[PDB]
Amino acid sequence: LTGTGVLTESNKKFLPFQQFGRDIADTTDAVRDPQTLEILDITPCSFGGVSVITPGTNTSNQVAVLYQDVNCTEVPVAIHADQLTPTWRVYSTGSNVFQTRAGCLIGAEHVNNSYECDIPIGAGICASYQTSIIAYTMSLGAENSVAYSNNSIAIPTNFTISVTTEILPVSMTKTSVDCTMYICG
Amino acid sequence: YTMSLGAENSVAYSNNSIAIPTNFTISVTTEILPVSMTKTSVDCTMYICGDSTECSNLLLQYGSFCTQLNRALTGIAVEQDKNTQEVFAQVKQIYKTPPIKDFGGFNFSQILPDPSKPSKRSPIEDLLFNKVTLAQKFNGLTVLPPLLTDEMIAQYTSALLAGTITSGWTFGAGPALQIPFPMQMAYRFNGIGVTQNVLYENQKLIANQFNSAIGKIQDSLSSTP
Amino acid sequence: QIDRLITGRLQSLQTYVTQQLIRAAEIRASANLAATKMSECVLGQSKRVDFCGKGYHLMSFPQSAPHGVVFLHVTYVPAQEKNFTTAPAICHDGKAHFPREGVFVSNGTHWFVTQRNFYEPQIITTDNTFVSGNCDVVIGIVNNTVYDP
Amino acid sequence: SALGKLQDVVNQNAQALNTLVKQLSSNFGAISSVLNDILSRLDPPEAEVQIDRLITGRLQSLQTYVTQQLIRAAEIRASANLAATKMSECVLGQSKRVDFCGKGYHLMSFPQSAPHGVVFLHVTYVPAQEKNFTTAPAICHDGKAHFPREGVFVSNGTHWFVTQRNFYEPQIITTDNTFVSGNCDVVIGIVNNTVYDP
Ligand SMILES: *[C@@H]1O[C@H](CO)[C@@H](O[C@@H]2O[C@H](CO)[C@@H](O[C@@H]3O[C@H](CO)[C@@H](O)[C@H](O)[C@@H]3O)[C@H](O)[C@H]2NC(C)=O)[C@H](O)[C@H]1NC(C)=O
Ligand SMILES: *[C@@H]1O[C@H](CO)[C@@H](O[C@@H]2O[C@H](CO)[C@@H](O)[C@H](O)[C@H]2NC(C)=O)[C@H](O)[C@H]1NC(C)=O
Ligand SMILES: *[C@@H]1O[C@H](CO)[C@@H](O[C@@H]2O[C@H](CO)[C@@H](O)[C@H](O)[C@H]2NC(C)=O)[C@H](O)[C@H]1NC(C)=O
Ligand SMILES: *[C@@H]1O[C@H](CO)[C@@H](O[C@@H]2O[C@H](CO)[C@@H](O)[C@H](O)[C@H]2NC(C)=O)[C@H](O)[C@H]1NC(C)=O
Ligand SMILES: *[C@@H]1O[C@H](CO)[C@@H](O[C@@H]2O[C@H](CO)[C@@H](O)[C@H](O)[C@H]2NC(C)=O)[C@H](O)[C@H]1NC(C)=O
Ligand SMILES: *[C@@H]1O[C@H](CO)[C@@H](O[C@@H]2O[C@H](CO)[C@@H](O)[C@H](O)[C@H]2NC(C)=O)[C@H](O)[C@H]1NC(C)=O
Ligand SMILES: *[C@@H]1O[C@H](CO)[C@@H](O[C@@H]2O[C@H](CO)[C@@H](O)[C@H](O)[C@H]2NC(C)=O)[C@H](O)[C@H]1NC(C)=O
Ligand SMILES: *[C@@H]1O[C@H](CO)[C@@H](O[C@@H]2O[C@H](CO)[C@@H](O)[C@H](O)[C@H]2NC(C)=O)[C@H](O)[C@H]1NC(C)=O
Ligand SMILES: *[C@@H]1O[C@H](CO)[C@@H](O)[C@H](O)[C@H]1NC(C)=O
Ligand SMILES: *[C@@H]1O[C@H](CO)[C@@H](O)[C@H](O)[C@H]1NC(C)=O
Ligand SMILES: *[C@@H]1O[C@H](CO)[C@@H](O)[C@H](O)[C@H]1NC(C)=O
Ligand SMILES: *[C@@H]1O[C@H](CO)[C@@H](O)[C@H](O)[C@H]1NC(C)=O
Ligand SMILES: *[C@@H]1O[C@H](CO)[C@@H](O)[C@H](O)[C@H]1NC(C)=O
Ligand SMILES: *[C@@H]1O[C@H](CO)[C@@H](O)[C@H](O)[C@H]1NC(C)=O
Ligand SMILES: *[C@@H]1O[C@H](CO)[C@@H](O)[C@H](O)[C@H]1NC(C)=O
Repeated sequence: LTGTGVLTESNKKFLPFQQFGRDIADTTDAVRDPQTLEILDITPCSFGGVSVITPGTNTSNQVAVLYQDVNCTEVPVAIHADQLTPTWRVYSTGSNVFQTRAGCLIGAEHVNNSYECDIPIGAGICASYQTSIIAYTMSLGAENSVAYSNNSIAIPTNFTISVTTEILPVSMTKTSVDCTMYICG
Repeated sequence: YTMSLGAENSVAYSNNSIAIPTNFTISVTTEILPVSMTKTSVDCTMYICGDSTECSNLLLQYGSFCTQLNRALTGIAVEQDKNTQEVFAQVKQIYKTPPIKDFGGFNFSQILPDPSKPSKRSPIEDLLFNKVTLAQKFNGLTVLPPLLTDEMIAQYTSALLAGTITSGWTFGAGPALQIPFPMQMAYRFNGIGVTQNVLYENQKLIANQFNSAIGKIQDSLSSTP
Repeated sequence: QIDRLITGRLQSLQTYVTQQLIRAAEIRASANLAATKMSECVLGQSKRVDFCGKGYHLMSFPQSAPHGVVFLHVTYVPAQEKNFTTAPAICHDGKAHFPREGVFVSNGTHWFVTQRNFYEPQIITTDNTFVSGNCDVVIGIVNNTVYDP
Repeated sequence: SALGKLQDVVNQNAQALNTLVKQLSSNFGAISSVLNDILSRLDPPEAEVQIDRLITGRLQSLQTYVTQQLIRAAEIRASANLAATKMSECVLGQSKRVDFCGKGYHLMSFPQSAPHGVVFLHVTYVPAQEKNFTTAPAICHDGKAHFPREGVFVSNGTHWFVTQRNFYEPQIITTDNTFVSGNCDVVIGIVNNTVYDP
């Protein structure tokens, strides 16, 4: 049997006559080496998507890069960084390297402060532009504590009148397609 | 057997007789609604062929099926965050409840957040998280994490609960204005056609009923599977 | 053989994606309903019958769950009913009297005015009653005295 | 980005049509995308195989397009039903459903038309400039308990008044903005004052 992956030490325990092992959905995930009688676990090689965080072209020209669900160490080997241009290579390593629940973030600096969410990254983490790209934990709003008491009430002495818009779509264009002319022509 | 629709009864209709209640009960009822599902993504190319360049080269001559499949999946993945943010993010601010919890006899311990335990979830919310139960994956399958963590959602529900306990319906229309709780309940009685004095003159009884009703829900949910 | 494999795998992907779209539409409908309930039953007191709870709605509280929400609806249910004799209007001095808000009831011998959702009888006066017309049009009018304070 | 909701529908429909048209340029396994070249450069009884390959590819593309269109039309129909309900219920009347017609207490609404949709302008009353007072649930006088008809009892430190609940406008406590029920023993929180008889 043939495949590609990462072989590691195992903790499970075959019976003296099995060779390999499957799981639900019938994917092989363990194996026994014919010359040592040792069980090895199989793990897929890392793969994922890459996304770009930008503050808008008209505002700035900087970017940050997110490699989703990857340990934030093998990014320069994940992408063939030594093959890319010297301008890609500055986004495969550097001083600003951050590990989030959503992946590996390159090009933005972590901050202990908290603001309103601007660009969603995930798992509570957002990013924005403050002149430099920053990444932070979003805040749900300003705190407040009403002065509750058992014989105290608050009553308004003035009012305002406000106007608010709301937009709803009701229809789309009526389109027709004659199959025979589309297929044969 | 043959289905039975229910019990019989005939109302004692007459042209000059009426029936009027002389007592009341206060009941608490649960309702459960789903709002989102897991954000799942599948990579068309890796699922079809899989690290095989011959198969991929063959696949190229089918056009743009994989691109639009991925687009559909992404479009339905962002809508889940939209759903959650529409249901829960309805408050401007984060209200807190006063440290001294004296609300005229009513007791909201089972629904308010427990400061002792680390998760900061209410006693009922913890039963509901325990009640519901279920490293890369092969073939280009991924699952994305939601934008709001469970802690943030609990923080929203806590804010809504404190706002309604402390201000009545005022916080949903403008600035939050404080009102004593026994008095807010009288305006809610007044809002269903029952005069105020009926609450004030039966306040300790009413409070008891309320408390008991809440105490029952934890069991109903836990025991019934 | 490669192409024969490709067609089948592509078809399976198509089926999966279509059914996911259907399910997502249904979940969106459910989430819209939940948002409407949060607006109208938690942030206010609702008047539309049976929308949230069974009975007359007083208030409601939210709680969060793994992938959804739970509403606790607090509501008022009438109980311990008794039955009385009633009349639409009362005649006095050749004038017909109607109750300002409530209903006329009789405990066999006397007549009182009560609110319609909780039994609390009172003395029929000129302060919980208004006058309209004479004593000849209404069907079922009865005779009694309307005390003047 | 104000009209993004209206613009996305147009963008999605146009993109779907472009994808459908672009799919007319794929082999799907045959020699060429053009029927004429398959016909001239080949023999009748064996050109049918390539023709069938093209037929299946194009038919499948059409199927996916139509299915997407049905799924999207369902959503547009739901949105149009909601818009019709809002027109009937916020414009032709005054609504009590909170947050249905704007944010605050609804007064009225006005419609405007947009290329494939509708815009509502909701007019709303928002309370403002709150002040805090001391309050009580009932007033004791002559050994009897008095409750307000349509307001609340407030105190500016020294004197007691009756006011409506949404706008500060104090008034003298009288026996015609007040009703009596029971004696001074059962209500907890009652206070002592005088109820002027007019
Ligand atoms: C309730 O709120 C309204 C505002 O929404 C108050 O009206 C505002 O009153 C102030 C002072 O009375 C006005 O400011 C001054 O107006 C004079 C006259 O033009 C001007 O010379 C000053 O430079 C200054 O702007 C303000 O214009 C006015 N607002 C409006 C829209 O007319 C109102 O007084 C409040 N009521 C109570 C009882 O507090
Ligand atoms: C396969 O052959 C090798 C050749 O000797 C075996 O290797 C030795 O195995 C013993 C245990 O049986 C160890 O103590 C030695 O240290 C091993 N030496 C070397 C050089 O490998 C091996 O055990 C054999 N395996 C099987 C399954 O027969
Ligand atoms: C209305 O119903 C309540 C019960 O819901 C009655 O209160 C009960 O009264 C009995 C006898 O006095 C006690 O044994 C119970 O403990 C009471 N229940 C509670 C919860 O306190 C009440 O008396 C009824 N009112 C009228 C006028 O009949
Ligand atoms: C509100 O209700 C809760 C639930 O009954 C009360 O908590 C109980 O308090 C008693 C007395 O301290 C304890 O013996 C119980 O073990 C508590 N139960 C739980 C589940 O914690 C609470 O005391 C009530 N609040 C007030 C102010 O009386
Ligand atoms: C109906 O209500 C009337 C009024 O409350 C009752 O009449 C009272 O009965 C008690 C019984 O001792 C007397 O002390 C009161 O003096 C009566 N009131 C008046 C105005 O005379 C009557 O008992 C009730 N029941 C019936 C069947 O009539
Ligand atoms: C209610 O009271 C009126 C007035 O007291 C009664 O009307 C009288 O009816 C008798 C019998 O028909 C006539 O002889 C009188 O002339 C009527 N009075 C007047 C002023 O016209 C009426 O009958 C009473 N209703 C009942 C049911 O007893
Ligand atoms: C609270 O309201 C009372 C009643 O209006 C105020 O008392 C009035 O004060 C003014 C100015 O001092 C006098 O001209 C009036 O004669 C007072 N009214 C009466 C009935 O005597 C009082 O000033 C308000 N404020 C406080 C802090 O009590
Ligand atoms: C409200 O006014 C009543 C009537 O003056 C007060 O009742 C008196 O209270 C004193 C103090 O204990 C007693 O000595 C009198 O016998 C009571 N009189 C009556 C007729 O009951 C009452 O205390 C006042 N309330 C407050 C909070 O001071
Ligand atoms: C660029 O455009 C965006 C929105 O189009 C705007 O918010 C931003 O302020 C603009 N930046 C500059 C430098 O004008
Ligand atoms: C990430 O890689 C580093 C480098 O060895 C390792 O120490 C760490 O445990 C890894 N963490 C995760 C979450 O993969
Ligand atoms: C931010 O928080 C971390 C975590 O404790 C701390 O090490 C650091 O000093 C804080 N301040 C800055 C500027 O990073
Ligand atoms: C209504 O009240 C009368 C009083 O005489 C009684 O006889 C009758 O049974 C009652 N109707 C019922 C309980 O349905
Ligand atoms: C009710 O019906 C009786 C006959 O059973 C009749 O005598 C009486 O007038 C009716 N009452 C009314 C108000 O019509
Ligand atoms: C309003 O609140 C302040 C502090 O919260 C308090 O000192 C003041 O007495 C309150 N006003 C009244 C009328 O009680
Ligand atoms: C409010 O609480 C205080 C104790 O802080 C108490 O003395 C007073 O009687 C309470 N008022 C009411 C109306 O319950």
